[PDB]
Amino acid sequence: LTPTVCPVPLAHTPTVTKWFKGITLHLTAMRPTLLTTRKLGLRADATAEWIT
Amino acid sequence: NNSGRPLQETAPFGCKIEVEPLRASNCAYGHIPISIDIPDAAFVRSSES
Amino acid sequence: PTILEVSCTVADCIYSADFGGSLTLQYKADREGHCPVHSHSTTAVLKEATTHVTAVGSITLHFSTSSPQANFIVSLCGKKSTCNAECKPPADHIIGEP
Repeated sequence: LTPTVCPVPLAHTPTVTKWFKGITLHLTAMRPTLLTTRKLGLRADATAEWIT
Repeated sequence: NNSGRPLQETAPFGCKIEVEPLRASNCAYGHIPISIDIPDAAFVRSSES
Repeated sequence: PTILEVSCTVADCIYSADFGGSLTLQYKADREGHCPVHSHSTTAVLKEATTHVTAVGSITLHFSTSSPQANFIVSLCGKKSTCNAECKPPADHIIGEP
């Protein structure tokens, strides 16, 4: 077993609408794609979800 | 014989009547509330003007 | 190069993270050189660090604030000057800059 580079696909880049203290992500996917966020404050409150 | 006058000399607000799509083009009523998205390339910063 | 007859004034102010405000400024120095420009508040950071003075010239500056109004003093080359303002809320309420 040995290390080797390999290609992985880039997803479709999102579309953001900007409401007051808030983001909406108009996403798309055909296959399960991980999304993950976190704050930059003391409370990191991370999120993970495999949207389809 | 008793048809009366057409719409081209009775229509209010100065409308000219085109017949082939049956339009009432080029007349004036109300206000048109629009909004223009100015591109960010026609803006020089205030240190240069 | 010492300094005389300074009077700052504002033209427009937003309060944001980008440099929104822009103030003009008059100065009557006796000689020419490089004099430091600074605001002595803690809510107005000033972009231009230095400038080049002349006899009867004028300087346009840039700053950024978070206070809903600006009452702070700027400083050219040693002596202070005061000028009031009135800052407005911005429209783009998500931006990519801290």
